[PDB]
Amino acid sequence: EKKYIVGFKQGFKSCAKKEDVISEKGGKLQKCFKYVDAASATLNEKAVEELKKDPSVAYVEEDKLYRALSA
Amino acid sequence: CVSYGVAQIKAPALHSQGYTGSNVKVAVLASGIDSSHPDLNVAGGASFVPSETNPFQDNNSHGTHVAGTVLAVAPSASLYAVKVLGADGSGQASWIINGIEWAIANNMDVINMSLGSPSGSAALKAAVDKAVASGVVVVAAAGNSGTSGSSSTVSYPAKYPSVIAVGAVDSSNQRAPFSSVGPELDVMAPGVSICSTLPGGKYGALSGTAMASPHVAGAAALILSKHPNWTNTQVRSSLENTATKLGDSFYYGKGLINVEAAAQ
Ligand SMILES: [Zn+2]
Ligand SMILES: [Zn+2]
Ligand SMILES: [Zn+2]
Ligand SMILES: [Zn+2]
Ligand SMILES: [Zn+2]
Repeated sequence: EKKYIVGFKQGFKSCAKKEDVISEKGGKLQKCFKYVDAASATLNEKAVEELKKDPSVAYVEEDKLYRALSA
Repeated sequence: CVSYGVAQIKAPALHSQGYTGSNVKVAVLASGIDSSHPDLNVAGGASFVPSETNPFQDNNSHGTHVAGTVLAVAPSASLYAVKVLGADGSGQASWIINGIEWAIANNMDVINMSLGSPSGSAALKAAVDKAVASGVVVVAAAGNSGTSGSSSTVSYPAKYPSVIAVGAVDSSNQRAPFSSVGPELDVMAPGVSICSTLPGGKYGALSGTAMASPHVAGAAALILSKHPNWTNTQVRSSLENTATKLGDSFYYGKGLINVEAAAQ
């Protein structure tokens, strides 16, 4: 469903720049990474589609869950 | 209450020489590290769990237990509570990325990730690769997914080449039945009934590859405290190359870490 990470191509180091690509399609920025060229966002299906078609965007992947490995 | 695990990896060999992890910064990326603990020293930390702002409150118990095991191996290490999992023990890939990036920015020496997922993330791979490129020793639990015939069951981020993947043995050096397997497995450490610190000033036993990983993170801290100029590459190589062979490498990797041999 709704939680994603959006990977960017070069030249989008600034959070304002990443956020513009996301917010203009109506997505909501959750966090811009510092070293990784990506940002977390909440996105509806249309936003995901438009992002996958945006030349700025390297990938859109689910922001999946990782868990403590105690048994 | 201290894991039998400390002696099993030969950590007291380093302590006997006068090295206990002094000045080494270890980031514990977990559910926080509880402030309730009299002995547990925590140098600092930060939370990346939106609904849980205090990295010094551990509402799960995992992070405090892992932290205690690091210090049991390396009593003088500086621990940082990097809260990337919430009370239920889960966290989003992006929270974990935020913790790794915090560790890089704050010049941590060692990252411990006693966490896993069956699937990877390109952004998480980028994060761990960047941490290793910047010189950080990155250690993860291999996973608790047992066997699946001939298939790898190693979880991410342990499955990424840049990350040391740590399986679990018991006090007899037998692989724990839950311990994940595969060619990505690097080394083993004690992970069955490990006694360590729990929230509320408690002590108690837990099992899992989450318990094995901190023995290797602490081992890395011991080695760096003796050899502050060795690179992460050199630390990793030392631990892998000098491990005690324990059986078939699909199940045991290079075998059990031996910090005595590694810190030559
Ligand atoms: Zn000792
Ligand atoms: Zn205590
Ligand atoms: Zn690996
Ligand atoms: Zn040296
Ligand atoms: Zn075999």
